[PDB]
Amino acid sequence: EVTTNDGVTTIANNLTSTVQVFSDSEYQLPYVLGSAHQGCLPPFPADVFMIPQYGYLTLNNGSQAVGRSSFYCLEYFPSQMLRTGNNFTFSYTFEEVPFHSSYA
Amino acid sequence: LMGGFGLKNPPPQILIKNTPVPANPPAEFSATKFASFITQYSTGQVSVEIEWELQKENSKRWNPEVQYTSNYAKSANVDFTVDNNGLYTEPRPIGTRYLTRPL
Repeated sequence: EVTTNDGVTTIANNLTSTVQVFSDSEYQLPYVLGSAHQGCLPPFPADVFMIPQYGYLTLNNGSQAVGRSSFYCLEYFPSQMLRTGNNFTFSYTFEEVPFHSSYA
Repeated sequence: LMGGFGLKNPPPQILIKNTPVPANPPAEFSATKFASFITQYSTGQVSVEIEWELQKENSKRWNPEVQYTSNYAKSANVDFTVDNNGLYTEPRPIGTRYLTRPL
């Protein structure tokens, strides 16, 4: 947690603050992934990266909002509070997607 | 292309027909088939009972959906009902696409 006291940032370690993590494993959300954006894991392993921001687009009549425009509140999902000692794990198994033809 | 369920083996055609009951034949035998039957018709009841399989929604939409509602107003006649002399009038075509799944 950073304190910019008198123009000097003094980054202080906080121990009781949490971090919410949930994996949207039922697909109630807009799936922004696969739109070829930045903010991935970096190519080279010795790189600190910065996490993207989750925004989503819905239906519009221009820059208006039709009555089908859904709003998704993301604290209305069960997240997982993570202190400085906990960890988030889950597992996933892909479908029987066909092999990518890596031949000519 | 008109919408619906394309079935390879659809519900089978149920065909119905009054059995021809002839009128009085002449006393001598005739080769020609029949030019005179008894005019008749049938009536009766018929029950069709289709069991459907529904797909319950699994949405995490926040704001309310757009759903098919009746017009709440002082109206002259109630929609999808009978009239002053009993004519069932469907006022408008009702689709089925009112809910919102994300793409």
